Amino acid sequence: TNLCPFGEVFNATTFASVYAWNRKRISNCVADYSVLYNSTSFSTFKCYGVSPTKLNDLCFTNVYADSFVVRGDEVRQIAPGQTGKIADYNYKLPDDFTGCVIAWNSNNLDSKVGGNYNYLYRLFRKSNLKPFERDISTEIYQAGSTPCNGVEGFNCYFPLQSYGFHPTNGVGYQPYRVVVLSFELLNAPATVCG
Amino acid sequence: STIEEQAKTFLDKFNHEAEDLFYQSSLASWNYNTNITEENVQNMNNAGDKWSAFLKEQSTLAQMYPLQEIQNLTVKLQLQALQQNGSSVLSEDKSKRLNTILNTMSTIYSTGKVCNPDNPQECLLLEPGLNEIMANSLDYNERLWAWESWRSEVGKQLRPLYEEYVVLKNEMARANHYEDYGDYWRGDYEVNGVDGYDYSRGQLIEDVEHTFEEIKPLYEHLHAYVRAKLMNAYPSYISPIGCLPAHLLGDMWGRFWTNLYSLTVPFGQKPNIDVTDAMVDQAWDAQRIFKEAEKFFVSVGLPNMTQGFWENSMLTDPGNVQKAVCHPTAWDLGKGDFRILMCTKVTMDDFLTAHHEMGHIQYDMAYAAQPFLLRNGANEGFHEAVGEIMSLSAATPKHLKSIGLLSPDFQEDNETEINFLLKQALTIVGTLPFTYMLEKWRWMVFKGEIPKDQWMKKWWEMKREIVGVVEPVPHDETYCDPASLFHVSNDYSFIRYYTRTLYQFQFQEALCQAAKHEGPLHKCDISNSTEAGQKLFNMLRLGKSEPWTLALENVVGAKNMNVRPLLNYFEPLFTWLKDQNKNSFVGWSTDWSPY
Repeated sequence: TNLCPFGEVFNATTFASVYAWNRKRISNCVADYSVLYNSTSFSTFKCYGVSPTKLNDLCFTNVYADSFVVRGDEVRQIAPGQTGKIADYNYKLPDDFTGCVIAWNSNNLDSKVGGNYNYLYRLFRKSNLKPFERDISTEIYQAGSTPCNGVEGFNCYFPLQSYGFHPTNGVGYQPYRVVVLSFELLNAPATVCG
Repeated sequence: STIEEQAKTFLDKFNHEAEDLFYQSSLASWNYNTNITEENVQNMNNAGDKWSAFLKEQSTLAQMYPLQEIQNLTVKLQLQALQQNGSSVLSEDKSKRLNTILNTMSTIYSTGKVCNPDNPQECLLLEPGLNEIMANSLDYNERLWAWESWRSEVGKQLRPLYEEYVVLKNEMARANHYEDYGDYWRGDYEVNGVDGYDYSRGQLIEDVEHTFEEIKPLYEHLHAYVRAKLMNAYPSYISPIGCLPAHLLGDMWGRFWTNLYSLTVPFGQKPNIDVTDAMVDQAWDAQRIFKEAEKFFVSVGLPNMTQGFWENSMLTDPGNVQKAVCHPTAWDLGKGDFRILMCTKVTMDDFLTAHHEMGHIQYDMAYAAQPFLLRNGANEGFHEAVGEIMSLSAATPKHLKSIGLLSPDFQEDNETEINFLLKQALTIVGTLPFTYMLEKWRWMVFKGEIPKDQWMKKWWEMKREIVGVVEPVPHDETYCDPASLFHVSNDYSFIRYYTRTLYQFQFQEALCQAAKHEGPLHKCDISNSTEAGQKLFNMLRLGKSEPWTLALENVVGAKNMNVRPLLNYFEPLFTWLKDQNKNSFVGWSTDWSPY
C-alpha cells in the first residue's frame, strides 16, 4: 500500500538521549527489511525472537521504533537479561523481547572538536525499571538518609550526567546511534506486512 | 543505609565525573608537548590547575566516611587512595616556603653555569658539555677538575636549602601518622588486611639488605676486572688493592658503568652486534620499526594497537617549522586514547626503545578495565620491569635472525657471548650498589641516625664499604654531593630501580621457563609462545586491585623479590671472571687513598 518511512528514523537529522528516548509508531505500511539487513552500514544488528531472514513473510499488529545515543561499551547492555546503569535505570528490555536492536557508529556526526556534551544519561535511582518504561524526572537523589531539601550537598547528587564525545576517543567511548524495533503480535487486525 | 553503600555511590559518581577532566588536561598537555608555544603553555597549566582543584575538593569531601566500617577491600583501597591529604596538611606559610624551596632547587640545578679558569669569557652548562667531557675524555686531571668544580659549586649552593627541606618534609610526613619521610616513601610496598600476604613498611629494608649480600661475590670480582684494565689507562694513580676513584667511571656521578666499554672490553678485536647499517641498507623507517614492535607482541598473545595510535601519534620529528620535546614517552590520555611520542631515527637503539615504550602501552591497555583510582602498576617497579624484559628478548641474536636483519650465517661464540654479558653487567649490576647505598643514606638521614655534623662523612664512609669508590678531593661538611643528582634534588623515590632489576630478572626466568627454553638464560626469547603471554596477562590486568605479593606469586611462584634469577643470568660471566682473576687481587680495603 505505502512504503513506510524508515528514513525518518534511521537517517534523521537529530537523535535524543537515552533517558528521554524517542518512540514512534509504525502502522499501515509495507516495510522493506532487506534494505536494513545487508546495508553493511550497521555495526550491530541483532534480533531476538524472530529470525532475521524470515522477517518479510510475517504480519504484525503493532511495531514501535525507539531511538537514542549510547556509548560504545554499553551496547551490550541493550539486550534481554543484562545488568548495568543503562539496563537498570535507562532502558529495560523484557526477558521475552520480540524484536531487533540496531546500533551503528556516528563519530562523523555526533562528535566535535572540544567535545559534544548534549547526550545525557541517568546514573542513580531508587529502583530498577520494569520493561519499556521511561523516567524523565530530574529530582535530586539522596544517597543516604539525611535530607537536603531540593539543594545538592553531601550525599545528595544530581541524577543526570552528561556524555563527553571527542573525535579522538577509542572505539569503546565513541557515540553509537541505537534503534530498537519492538514487534507485538496478537489477535487484532494487521498493520505492517512487508 | 550503611556507610558501605554510601561510599560506593560516592566512588561511582567520582569515577564518572573524573574521567573527563583527566582527558581534557591530558590532551592539553599533549598538544603542548608536540608544539611548543606560550599559548599552549597557557592552555596546559589552566587545564592542569582545574584538574588539581577538582581532586582537592573530592578528597576534602571523601574524608568523611571512616574506613573502619568497610569490609570490601577494593572500596577500602580506593577510599584510602582518595583520602590522602598531601601538602595541604601543613600551615599556609609552610606550604608556601616548601613549594618555593622545591621549585628553586629544581631551577638552580637545571641552570647550573660552571666556568673554567682558562677561559672566563666562555662558561658552560651541565647537560650538553660537562657531561660530554666526563663521558668521552681520556684525561685524568681535566676530568678531576670538571668533577670537583661541579660538585663543589652546586653542592655548596644547594645544601643550605636541602638542610631544612629535610625537617619540613619530615613534619609533613609525621602529621599524616608516619615515623619519618622514609616511611612515606616505603609505604608504596605496604599491604595489610589479606592474611598470608601482609608486608610491613620495615620488612622492605630487611629484604633489600638480605639480598645485597648474595650480590656481592659477583660484584666484587667485576670491580677487580674494571680496575685491572683501568690500571693500563691511568697507570700513575690507581692501586692494586685500593678502590676506584670517582672521576674515572663515565657519568658525572657513576650511576652507570656504560661509558667504560672502551677501556674494559674482554676481547677488543671482536666487534659487537650493530644492525644500523643493515637497516639503512634495506631502507627501513619509523613505520617498519613500530610494525615489527607490534608484531612481537601479537606473537606472544596480546592485543594489537589502537587505530588512534596510528592516526594521532607522532613517530617522526616534524621538521624545523614545528618544535617539540622528543623524550620517548608512552601516553595514556584516558577514554581509550593511547599514543607514543618519539623523534625516531633509523638506528639499533631505537629498535629496542620502541619495544620498551610499547610494553608500557600494553600494560596501560591491560589495566584499563579497572576503576579509575586503581589504574597503575602493582608498585612503582612493575612498569619499568615489564618494559625492560621486552627489550631483553628483542635484543638476542635469535630474534634478530628471525626478523631478517642479520644474515643467518652470523655465528656467535664464547667471545661475543662474554662481550654481551659484560656490556649488560656494567649497566645492570653496577647500578645496584650505588642505588642501595644512596637510598640507605637518605633513609638514615630522615630517620635521624646520622647527626648533621657527620652527614657527608658517612656518605663516603658508605661508598667505601658498599660501592668501593674513594673521593679524589677531601670534603668536609660544607660540601653536599648527594644533593647534586637530579633524582635527589627534585624529590623522587629511588628504590624503584633496585626492585625493578630484581623483578625484571625474576619475570624473565619464570616466563622463559614456562616458554619451553633450555640452555643459558640470556638466550631465551618468548617470541611465539602464547603460554607465557597469558601468564603475563593474568598479572597485567589486575593493576592495583590486589596486593603486589599475589600479583608476583601468580607469575614467578614466589612472594618476595629474590636474586637467584639475576645471579643465574650472570653465571657464564662469573665462571670467566673467576679465572681471569685467579691471580689478581679481589676485593678492596678502605686503607687506600687517592690523595
